[PDB]
Amino acid sequence: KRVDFCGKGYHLMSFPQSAPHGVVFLHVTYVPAQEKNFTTAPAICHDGKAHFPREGVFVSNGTHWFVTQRNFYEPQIITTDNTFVSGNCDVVIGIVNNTVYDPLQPELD
Amino acid sequence: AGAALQIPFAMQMAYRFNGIGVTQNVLYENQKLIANQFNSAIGKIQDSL
Ligand SMILES: *[C@@H]1O[C@H](CO)[C@@H](O[C@@H]2O[C@H](CO)[C@@H](O)[C@H](O)[C@H]2NC(C)=O)[C@H](O)[C@H]1NC(C)=O
Ligand SMILES: *[C@@H]1O[C@H](CO)[C@@H](O[C@@H]2O[C@H](CO)[C@@H](O)[C@H](O)[C@H]2NC(C)=O)[C@H](O)[C@H]1NC(C)=O
Ligand SMILES: *[C@@H]1O[C@H](CO)[C@@H](O[C@@H]2O[C@H](CO)[C@@H](O)[C@H](O)[C@H]2NC(C)=O)[C@H](O)[C@H]1NC(C)=O
Ligand SMILES: *[C@@H]1O[C@H](CO)[C@@H](O[C@@H]2O[C@H](CO)[C@@H](O)[C@H](O)[C@H]2NC(C)=O)[C@H](O)[C@H]1NC(C)=O
Ligand SMILES: *[C@@H]1O[C@H](CO)[C@@H](O)[C@H](O)[C@H]1NC(C)=O
Repeated sequence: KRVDFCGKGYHLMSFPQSAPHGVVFLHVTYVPAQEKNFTTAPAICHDGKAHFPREGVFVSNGTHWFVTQRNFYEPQIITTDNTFVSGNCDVVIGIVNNTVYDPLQPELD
Repeated sequence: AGAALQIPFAMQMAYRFNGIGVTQNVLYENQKLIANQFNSAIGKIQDSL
């Protein structure tokens, strides 16, 4: 996890080869590509409660809000298993209104 | 690690709080105090210099 100790990018793995009086390291790394821009927010307010992502960031495609993982764009809908709650929505700078979906009660019809 | 991708600075500070074991609500609920403390700490360096 040391930055730039094993090449440029996120180190995946490395292979050694012998040279005359030396060694050659072939570093395999992961390099992110083809980014898009989005709107973002730190928390989400629902029922007077602030919701934070467990892992990921809240992003908006223009009209809807999703959670994604931070390094590869893979959007999902914001549920109570995606997030955790802390406090009320009066203290966070930049909080946004949206609905956080519960699975249990629409299972219970 | 590649191309520069923008992110707002308080959200970068929250990632970094996660990287030491503190949840990020602890940053967002203290943002103003944390920024005051950083500013006083930076203002103390030029005084010693
Ligand atoms: C943002 O993504 C959503 C996808 O959830 C698009 O909204 C539509 O949402 C309904 C119900 O959620 C789906 O049945 C549709 O298939 C979605 N797409 C369309 C084209 O109707 C929404 O269009 C996206 N917004 C932008 C600006 O890209
Ligand atoms: C990001 O910065 C913009 C300014 O560029 C902020 O927008 C202003 O919001 C205030 C309310 O606090 C309004 O009174 C101003 O009229 C807005 N200005 C513009 C140019 O839109 C925005 O609130 C900031 N975002 C956050 C999360 O603080
Ligand atoms: C997000 O939703 C909340 C919930 O209603 C909004 O809070 C209201 O804000 C208006 C204007 O600031 C007040 O007149 C109401 O009294 C508030 N309602 C409650 C129940 O407190 C909040 O304004 C919404 N945020 C945005 C940006 O529209
Ligand atoms: C955590 O520590 C900080 C000290 O940096 C406290 O904030 C200070 O509180 C004193 C009260 O004695 C104020 O006079 C200062 O102005 C505060 N500093 C800043 C930068 O706001 C804070 O109260 C402490 N929190 C708790 C829960 O004890
Ligand atoms: C994102 O938008 C900015 C302008 O706000 C633009 O300069 C940048 O090239 C865009 N990047 C992508 C991936 O769309």
